[PDB]
Amino acid sequence: DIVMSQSPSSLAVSAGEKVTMSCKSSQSLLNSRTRKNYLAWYQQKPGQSPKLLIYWASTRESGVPDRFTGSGSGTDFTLTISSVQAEDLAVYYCKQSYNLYTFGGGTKLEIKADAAPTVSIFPPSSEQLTSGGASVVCFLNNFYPKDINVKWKIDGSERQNGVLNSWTDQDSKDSTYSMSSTLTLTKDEYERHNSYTCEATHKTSTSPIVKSFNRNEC
Amino acid sequence: EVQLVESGGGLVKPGGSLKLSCAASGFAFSSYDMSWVRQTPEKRLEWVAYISSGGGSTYYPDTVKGRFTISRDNAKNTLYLQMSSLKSEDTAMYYCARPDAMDYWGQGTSVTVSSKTTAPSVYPLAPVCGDTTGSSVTLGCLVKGYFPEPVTLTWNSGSLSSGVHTFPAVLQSDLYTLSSSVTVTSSTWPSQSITCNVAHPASSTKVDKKIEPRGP
Amino acid sequence: QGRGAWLLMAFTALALELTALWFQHVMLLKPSVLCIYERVALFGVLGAALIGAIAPKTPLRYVAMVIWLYSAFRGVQLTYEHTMLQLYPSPFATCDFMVLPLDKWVPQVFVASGDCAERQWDFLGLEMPQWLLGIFIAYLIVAVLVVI
Repeated sequence: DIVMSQSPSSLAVSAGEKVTMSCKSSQSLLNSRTRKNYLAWYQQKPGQSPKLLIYWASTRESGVPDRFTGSGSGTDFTLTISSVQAEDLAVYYCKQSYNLYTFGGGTKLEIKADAAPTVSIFPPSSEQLTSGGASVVCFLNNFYPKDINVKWKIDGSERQNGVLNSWTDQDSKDSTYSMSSTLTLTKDEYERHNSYTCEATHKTSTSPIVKSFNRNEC
Repeated sequence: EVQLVESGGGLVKPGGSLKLSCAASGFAFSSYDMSWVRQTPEKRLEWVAYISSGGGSTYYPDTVKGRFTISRDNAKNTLYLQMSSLKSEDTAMYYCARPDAMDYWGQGTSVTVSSKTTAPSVYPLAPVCGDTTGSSVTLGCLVKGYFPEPVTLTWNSGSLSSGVHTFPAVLQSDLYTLSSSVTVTSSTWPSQSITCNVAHPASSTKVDKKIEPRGP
Repeated sequence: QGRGAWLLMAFTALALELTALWFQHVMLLKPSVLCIYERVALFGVLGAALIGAIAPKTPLRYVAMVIWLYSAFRGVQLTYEHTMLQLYPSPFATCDFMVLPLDKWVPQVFVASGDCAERQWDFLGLEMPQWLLGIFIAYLIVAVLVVI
């Protein structure tokens, strides 16, 4: 078929800049009759259906801000977004519709000042326990940049086997990561100690933000 | 104004079968054409089927030609994709799209192809049992030991939507496990109720968990 | 509303529509393609005028109007998609057959062996495989207007 191939995989930019990623197709996309370049650009927000952005190659679609622009012609298309708002976190896909429908691989436009991670610890839930297991989690909301070494503490003695995380893909309104580590024990091994906590180390200052609780009551 | 809601598909075994319907609503249905796009686990985007306005012609990539069938019924306004001889390649999210250049896209039905469904366990996450009031109280919801992806976690029937994080399920063993934080003013919690709704489609599971404080 | 009036319209179309075969060759066009299916609309409407032509009076066979109406409209629907297929071509660059001819006299009036929408540049004043939408609108628009 035709092969669409975009470069680069990813772009960073500080909120309000010009970005011009590129889409190149294996086959020319021009008709003899009418300069009609039969390529579309679709933007797709994190966990959303793609949205139509530009068709034909140049022409924008109902409620596309002038800032997204489509240049290109033949085998060589380029999408250009001036004044990058925060709600422009997306992968941008090009599609050919000259002979069947093919897509590019995608270009992730992730946004670029730091902020302090906001930890909060959460004990097992009664029922989880009375159903034969015990899991302890703490969320690290609204931090930036990505890098954060979160360390669990059992009163002070620090074990690791069974501590599985996940970073949200960068927020679109506030444009900053999050995270969530889960320490997952057996029902009975949980009351081995009393005090529990977790710490960040995130580089707003490497003064490891701590948030704690202690078993007994809960 | 113009809507599409595809649905009806979770897990199916290799060689298997299963039919999805895009419930179309809010445009001159019988006049447009319809298409069926899936998105792979790599986040890749493959076009899958195309039916003409009046069900006349259909088209398919060679990769599903033979195994796939794009019907429509402008009586009941539905589009259909009837999947047969199911390859584990077919494993993807399934969008229903509209062309004039896909201008109104659905939302997806995830469809996975593999060989063991598992209803998700849903535990509510109440904060420290200490009365220690901060200011912006965050509560959680925890979802554990399920197959397959995805789930659908909603705070208060979709009404609690502003100020919540839902972290990418992980692949310990062959069960996925996923967490959910939601911040909110201390004024708006304990007094006012806040519950976690979880929907496993690939198993039919409408588990509701109300977030309770911590009595002894 | 007479033999002349009906014969003029039947002639004008047999003539205007037969010319279709002329110049085809120097034009460096040749392939009717879908057009054969549409050529039919000419004998559909001409058929009615030429058959009803017997005389649009004593003969009550006025039905000629409905069949004229039908073929004029039927022509628009098939020609329109053809017009659309240019100002809007489809993803199937490929041609059909990849997913009642014959006659004692000569098959010439109809043909399809050649190629697809390819070079076709026409360049003749203002195209022509689309002017036909207006011309059929005229017969249809004459037909609707007489029977309103």
